[PDB]
Amino acid sequence: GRCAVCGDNASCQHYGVRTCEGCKGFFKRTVQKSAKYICLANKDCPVDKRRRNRCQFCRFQKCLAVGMVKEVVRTDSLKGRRGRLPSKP
DNA sequence: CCGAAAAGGTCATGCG
DNA sequence: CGCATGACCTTTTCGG
Ligand SMILES: [Zn+2]
Ligand SMILES: [Zn+2]
Repeated sequence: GRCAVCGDNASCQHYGVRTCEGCKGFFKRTVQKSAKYICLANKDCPVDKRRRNRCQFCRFQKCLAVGMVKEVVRTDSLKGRRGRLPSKP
């Protein structure tokens, strides 16, 4: 695979990291809802394409480990805003 | 021009 | 049934 989080297939960048649509949305919803997870085990559950949903905390933990930027998740004035932002005058 | 990039929108799906 | 997941879509811009 190519997803730096679960290992699934990935075609491009998401919140700074090569991720799959799965991890893509997970990171998003989490950051929007500001969800707070808790690990039942010992914060080191297996995060791969097959067991990525067994534990949330751990999946988000890795999302950050590989550097997904929480700041890139549009909010406020940018909430609901799609596509690429403008960079040129 | 045009399509690669990538952020949010959409439900069908399914397990709980 | 109720909510979470994720395959696929539409939206914006800009780089080749
Ligand atoms: Zn993944
Ligand atoms: Zn865990």
